[PDB]
Amino acid sequence: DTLCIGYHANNSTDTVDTVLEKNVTVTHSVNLLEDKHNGKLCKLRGVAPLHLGKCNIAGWILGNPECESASSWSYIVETPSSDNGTCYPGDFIDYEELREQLSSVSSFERFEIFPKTSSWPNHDSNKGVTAACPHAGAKSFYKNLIWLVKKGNSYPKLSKSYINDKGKEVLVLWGIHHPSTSADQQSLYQNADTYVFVCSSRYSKKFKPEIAICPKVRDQEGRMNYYWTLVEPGDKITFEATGNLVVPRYAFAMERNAGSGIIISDTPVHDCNTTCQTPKGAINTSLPFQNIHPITIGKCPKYVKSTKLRLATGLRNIPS
Amino acid sequence: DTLCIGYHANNSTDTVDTVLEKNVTVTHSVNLLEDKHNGKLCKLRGVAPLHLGKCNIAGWILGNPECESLSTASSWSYIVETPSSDNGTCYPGDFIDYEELREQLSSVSSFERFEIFPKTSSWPNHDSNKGVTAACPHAGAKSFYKNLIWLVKKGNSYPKLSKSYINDKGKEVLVLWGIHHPSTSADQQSLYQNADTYVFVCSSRYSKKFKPEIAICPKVRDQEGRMNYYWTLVEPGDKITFEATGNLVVPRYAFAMERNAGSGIIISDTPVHDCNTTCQTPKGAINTSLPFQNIHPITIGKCPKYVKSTKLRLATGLRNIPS
Amino acid sequence: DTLCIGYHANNSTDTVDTVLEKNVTVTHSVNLLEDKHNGKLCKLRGVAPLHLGKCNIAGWILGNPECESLSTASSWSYIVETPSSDNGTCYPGDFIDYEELREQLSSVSSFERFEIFPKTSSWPNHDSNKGVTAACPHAGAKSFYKNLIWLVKKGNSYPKLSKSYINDKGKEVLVLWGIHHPSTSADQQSLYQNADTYVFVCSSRYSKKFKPEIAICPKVRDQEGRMNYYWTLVEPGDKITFEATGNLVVPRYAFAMERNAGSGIIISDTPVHDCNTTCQTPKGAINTSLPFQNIHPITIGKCPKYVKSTKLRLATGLRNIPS
Amino acid sequence: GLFGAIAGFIEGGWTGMVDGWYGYHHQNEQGSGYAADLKSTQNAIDEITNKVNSVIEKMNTQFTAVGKEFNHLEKRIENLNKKVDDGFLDIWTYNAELLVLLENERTLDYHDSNVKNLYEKVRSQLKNNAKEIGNGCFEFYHKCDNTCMESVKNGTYDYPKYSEEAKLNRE
Amino acid sequence: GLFGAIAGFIEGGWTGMVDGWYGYHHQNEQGSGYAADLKSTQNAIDEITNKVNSVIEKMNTQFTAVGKEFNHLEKRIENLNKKVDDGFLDIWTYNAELLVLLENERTLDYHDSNVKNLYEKVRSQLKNNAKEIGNGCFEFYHKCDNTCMESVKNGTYDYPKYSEEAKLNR
Amino acid sequence: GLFGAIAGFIEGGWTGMVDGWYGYHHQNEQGSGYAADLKSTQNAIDEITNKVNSVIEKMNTQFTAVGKEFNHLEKRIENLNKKVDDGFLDIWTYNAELLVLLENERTLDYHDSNVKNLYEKVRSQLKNNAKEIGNGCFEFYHKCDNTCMESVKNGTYDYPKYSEEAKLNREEID
Ligand SMILES: CC(=O)N[C@H]1[C@H](O[C@@H]2[C@@H](O)[C@H](O)O[C@H](CO)[C@@H]2O)O[C@H](CO)[C@@H](O[C@@H]2O[C@H](CO[C@]3(C(=O)O)C[C@H](O)[C@@H](NC(C)=O)[C@H]([C@H](O)[C@H](O)CO)O3)[C@H](O)[C@H](O)[C@H]2O)[C@@H]1O
Ligand SMILES: CC(=O)N[C@H]1[C@H](O[C@@H]2[C@@H](O)[C@H](O)O[C@H](CO)[C@@H]2O)O[C@H](CO)[C@@H](O[C@@H]2O[C@H](CO[C@]3(C(=O)O)C[C@H](O)[C@@H](NC(C)=O)[C@H]([C@H](O)[C@H](O)CO)O3)[C@H](O)[C@H](O)[C@H]2O)[C@@H]1O
Ligand SMILES: *[C@@H]1O[C@H](CO)[C@@H](O)[C@H](O)[C@H]1NC(C)=O
Ligand SMILES: *[C@@H]1O[C@H](CO)[C@@H](O)[C@H](O)[C@H]1NC(C)=O
Ligand SMILES: *[C@@H]1O[C@H](CO)[C@@H](O)[C@H](O)[C@H]1NC(C)=O
Ligand SMILES: *[C@@H]1O[C@H](CO)[C@@H](O)[C@H](O)[C@H]1NC(C)=O
Ligand SMILES: *[C@@H]1O[C@H](CO)[C@@H](O)[C@H](O)[C@H]1NC(C)=O
Repeated sequence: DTLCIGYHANNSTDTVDTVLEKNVTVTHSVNLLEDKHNGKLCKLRGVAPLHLGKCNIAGWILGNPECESASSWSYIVETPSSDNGTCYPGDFIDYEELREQLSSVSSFERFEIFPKTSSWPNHDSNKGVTAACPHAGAKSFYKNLIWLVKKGNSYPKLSKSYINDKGKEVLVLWGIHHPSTSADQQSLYQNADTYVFVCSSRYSKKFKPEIAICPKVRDQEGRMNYYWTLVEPGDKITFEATGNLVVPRYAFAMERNAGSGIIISDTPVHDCNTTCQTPKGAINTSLPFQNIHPITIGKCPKYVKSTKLRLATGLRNIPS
Repeated sequence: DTLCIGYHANNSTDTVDTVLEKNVTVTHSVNLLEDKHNGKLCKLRGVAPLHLGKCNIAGWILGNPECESLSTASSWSYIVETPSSDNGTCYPGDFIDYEELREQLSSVSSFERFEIFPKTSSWPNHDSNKGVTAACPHAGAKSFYKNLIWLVKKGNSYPKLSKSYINDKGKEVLVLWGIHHPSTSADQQSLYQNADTYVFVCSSRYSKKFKPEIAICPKVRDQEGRMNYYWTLVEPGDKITFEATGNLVVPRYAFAMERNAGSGIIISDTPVHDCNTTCQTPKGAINTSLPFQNIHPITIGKCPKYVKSTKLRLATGLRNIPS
Repeated sequence: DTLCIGYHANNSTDTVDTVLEKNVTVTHSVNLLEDKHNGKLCKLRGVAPLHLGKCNIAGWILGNPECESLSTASSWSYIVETPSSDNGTCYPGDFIDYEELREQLSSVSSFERFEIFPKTSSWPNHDSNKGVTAACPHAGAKSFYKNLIWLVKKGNSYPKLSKSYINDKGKEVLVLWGIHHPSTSADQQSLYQNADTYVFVCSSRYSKKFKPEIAICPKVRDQEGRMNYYWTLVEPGDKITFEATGNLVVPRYAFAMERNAGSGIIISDTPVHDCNTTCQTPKGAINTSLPFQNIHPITIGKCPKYVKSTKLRLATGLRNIPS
Repeated sequence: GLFGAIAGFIEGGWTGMVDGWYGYHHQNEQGSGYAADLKSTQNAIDEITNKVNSVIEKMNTQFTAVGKEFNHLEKRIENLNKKVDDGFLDIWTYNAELLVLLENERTLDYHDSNVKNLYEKVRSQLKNNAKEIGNGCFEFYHKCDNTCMESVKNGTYDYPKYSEEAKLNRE
Repeated sequence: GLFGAIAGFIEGGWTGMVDGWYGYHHQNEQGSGYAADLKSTQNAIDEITNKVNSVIEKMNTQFTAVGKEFNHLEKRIENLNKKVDDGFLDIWTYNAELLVLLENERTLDYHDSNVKNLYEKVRSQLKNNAKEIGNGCFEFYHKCDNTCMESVKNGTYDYPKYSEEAKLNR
Repeated sequence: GLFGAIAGFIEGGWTGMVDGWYGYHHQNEQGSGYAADLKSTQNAIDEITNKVNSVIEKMNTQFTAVGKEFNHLEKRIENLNKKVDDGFLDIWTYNAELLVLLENERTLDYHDSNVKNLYEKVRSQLKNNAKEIGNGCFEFYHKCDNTCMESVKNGTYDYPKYSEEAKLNREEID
């Protein structure tokens, strides 16, 4: 009569590594490394990204004619070929900071801050168009700004204020135009020596035209610089100018959302939820580690450049 | 006759988690998680913090009347502002590179306030009394910062002023100044006469030209005008020169100082106290006997590592089987 | 009659620490801590560093007379300055975005100095010879940066200057210029004739208008005036335009280059040698076999992780007990 | 292995014991077969499960948007940002790999220990009544039907009841 | 668990033994009692203290002011800073949690091992002058008085001294 | 030690045994000598080397220029940078030290385990035919010659073929 003590064996072929030995065959094991993604750009928090298509944030926010663009989004997606941005050449001041701050919002509403109907009685608001910003083959301009110009050989000093009665922050953007020549200066704004001044309770800046013949960009030798600021609720912002001012027409009442970001990718958007987004696709896993992509948005596994993290659960498999 | 081998058991109700099973009762254990503080803001490495009370750094470093400006402390380990430290720039305007100044003043050794341009003798050709405003009230009356002087036209002529200082101290000298921007051309003239003015400031390393920017801005503290604040650090051997035909708010007091590696600024209602620590938290001070800490992520000093854990107790004894 | 089971012992005096007991003598062991270097600055990835000698990056790139502009390599893996590398901007002034430039030149795969605006033909209506100073002395005479030309009026006049360069190089071209600020209106007229001047620079990406800021600033290398330095990278196919009525220190030589990601600047007296390394330290290179090192935290390349350990000895044999 | 049983003096596993992780094989008059030790097996599943859950559930990370955008004049902070991502990369890659290598060795040792403990428990019940015929097998010096076999698998084996008979079979 | 002794073939602990981690219960001609084993208990205390100190003392902490202030136009570096703190937070929380879980397991194994080794040690001295009666108990074949119990404990048991007598009772 | 052999019931090591980590010392009519168990010694070598290599080769590092330069008005990001470098320092230093402490304990435990396993393997073979006289030594109840001795070392000891002789010597001393 005999009694034998022994352990389980099976048809398992799974291998794991130990500090002492590599490629040990065990009866049972579990993977700790997430290496699968769904190839999609999904909703975070149950909220869709803002997808700008062939436009970049500059084109969308200024209202470039090729961009007609929700009241909420969890992050922003641009394509590698999102070229339609600032169609009139010039510097977009603090552009990356603006993009970061528009990356996620809980509330976003465009509104005519300075109604083109009655805002500018002493200036021409119908000539500010350009081949640099075409629409339907004809000269046009940004939808959210107005390129004011003299009427009847006179450009009176302008002074305009807006009081923020939106229960939240207001994003106001404006431009400063710099002619290539003094003839163009006079032709556009009459006055030769001009300024623009913009001030709220926080913000304050004075602008001067910088006239010169610069290299042609989109066939323009002149330039247009773009500026923005966030006006707090209850606060007033004032514009003063004797020329060269591209005035706000549409601004944005908004509620900013913390720490999201921007994805630049051809990956298609889709109606699914994820807790962790990659530019290659979404990741839905309970696993602690991940080797899909270092650049992620959400509550994600940690990125590692491992290709195998297999945890043994069972014992060494010895069928014999 | 028997002899039994065994292990200890006690009344201990302490529990620990092991990778194999949770909530195991053991005979003895110790906590690796610092989860207690003293609710005080303490001297860091023997050196007290600078508590600004109802003032912020701007108000303190400038002469804001509501601020004390002290005085016997030539050194501090960090700075404390209260969540209700509103008194700063009483005349609305921009304080350029303000956060940088705050970081750079967070910890200094030696800190000497001194009248870089004596009020009585410095400005014989300009009026150094009219420069007050309801924006910076003092005891109800119109006043101004203590560390700056707002010069205006004396009689009806603002002569080009030129004033220079050589750092005779054996340390960096922090110099602050302002540029006033009237709301109207009418005010420019009444103030400085000249209408078209400039201000120029330069050392060996620094050089900036200012020009007044006149416009009616929204009223802040009842002021439509503005006043921008600027600063710089003059090296030990260096000289700094000021030149203006108007609109300059001249330094009256500057600051000799030696800056340390760099601490930080705590904004908290926690009281400051006569205690000593090696790790300071906005909630209070903690000991540095344990490697981890869950009091607060934002610390100053040589601190345990902040973790999210609620307990981290390590077994020293064995499984408690009193049965 | 007996058989015994036992374990090896030897003359080893090596100790290791275990979590349970310190200084356990063991029969065999290895060190995981790299604690030695070769006292050399070496080639990184088969490419030598750029050693600037007594010059810093400012002096080298502007072409300060005491710096070598004729034989710099066509590529390098990092840059080395010595702690005393003094020769930089001999004419005083601000060098705008200097740290960024340093960073961006840290490692280059291709680098060609060429004459963007040849001196003999570019400036027929201006004086390209009198632009010298005792601030930048050379072979016993007033001189100036080799890569710039300080244009002055020819005869009694300084006509409007307007000139452009089209980058037909296969790559980015680094262009540097200066803006001169005289200390007096008289120096302004003596130099440029015109009292009220401007400089304008613009490419497709870059645009800036400059205005002389005239004032007597503290003397530096005998200069009360100032000269500010600027730069931009002109992308291939783009144009950069220069326009001025005075005060423009014009580009003469520029640098076609291809930048390599990252890398850095080592500031050390440690000599350069014909050695190849994968990890450089300011005090010498190290081997990347082991996972940890205590030589220096500031390294370049693929390096062991820096630690404050003095020893990480790993037991391999067993406890050594010879008796 | 650490405890010398698995892949040790017990040289192979049993596919015949699909019943569980550890157990016995007996043979006597009333038959023979593979029976898993339910107690020890179950305890191990419970403990190895907690192990796996620990490694996983303990991660619990902060919500983060990793990517950042810097312009052509922000190369320094851009490389500082890369330094942060790369440092985290090196930390997690090294620690994840070592975690698996070390814990895999410990898991194997664990199973080995469980087997050893089982075998030693039997060996200590019988002492003289059986002999150790190697490969983790015990041969009784006396008849041991089911009621006796189940007894040993209960830790309630009656040494005295068989001590006399067992004495004889040692020629 | 891992060494089979604690909660194993010695099913429970002794509340009665109040002066050490591992010890003895004796019961002879002149009374019974619990008595800690000093050599093994003190060694364990020394080794567990070394362990606790190691986990604590190896923690180097650079002087650091964690907090930063960025203005409304520095959101990117503000967020970068956040990623740093949060990054450090996930690394230290995960590693602290696993360290404690893992080492606690080891500490318990450690005690179990100590109890095992102690039982084995006494079993070695006794040889067959006593019987193994289970639950970590030895039954002496000879008359083992106090001075005998003392000598078994302190490892200086005199085998041949009682070898004859014990052999008698069988 | 965890397994109670090294520095335990086997009190000391053998300077005499110079060709291996673990082994045997025999003594009989034909004399005495030290012999290292070559198979278990070699297994331990391979496994320890793999341990050493894993701790080293799992460290793969990114190309990085650690140094950064900030001007006098960039103190905040300079301090952010320093916090990053200091953070990596504190994480790597702590993990390095603890790695070495814990793995050193495991390596010593490992050797101990091997020794104990070698002891049980022999004890298992000898069964009745020998006596355990402590200090890791077995005193045979029969006459064990070089050939006999050898069969124990390589695991081919024939218990039955000595039991009869053993039983008599066994009982006289028992
Ligand atoms: C202000 C203006 O119309 N400038 C054009 C200039 O007109 C001269 C005029 O200023 C002067 O008083 O009299 C002389 C007569 O000798 C000229 O008539 O003439 C230049 C040469 O043709 C033009 O340059 C061309 O501009 C082109 C772009 O035209 C548009 C544009 O599409 O952007 C047409 C728009 O209607 C106009 N917008 C507004 C609001 O007036 C703009 C605008 O002038 C500029 O964008 C402002 O900088 O120009 C191409 O750029 C072409 O390559 C270029 O030669 C001046 O446009
Ligand atoms: C060329 C020269 O020597 N200029 C000096 C100037 O003389 C003027 C003269 O050139 C002109 O024709 O007529 C006017 C009056 O109508 C003057 O007589 O006078 C200034 C006042 O004494 C001098 O200022 C001194 O400059 C010194 C530095 O000398 C250098 C220098 O090495 O930096 C000499 C260089 O030749 C000169 N370079 C050029 C291109 O002109 C520079 C340059 O003027 C300055 O760097 C511009 O900022 O100056 C000392 O700095 C001394 O302290 C100062 O008074 C002119 O040197
Ligand atoms: C995502 O979750 C939200 C609620 O949080 C829900 O409205 C939506 O249906 C979910 N999306 C999908 C595709 O399941
Ligand atoms: C001081 O602070 C109080 C409360 O914020 C404020 O109302 C008052 O105007 C301040 N005084 C000055 C001079 O700043
Ligand atoms: C130990 O033995 C080796 C081998 O002969 C010998 O070379 C060496 O001198 C000894 N070790 C030391 C450090 O003395
Ligand atoms: C120097 O060695 C490194 C790797 O260690 C390699 O990248 C480099 O190519 C070597 N030098 C050359 C020019 O081969
Ligand atoms: C070079 O540096 C030395 C100081 O080391 C200085 O005296 C000399 O003037 C410098 N030359 C130039 C042209 O910068």
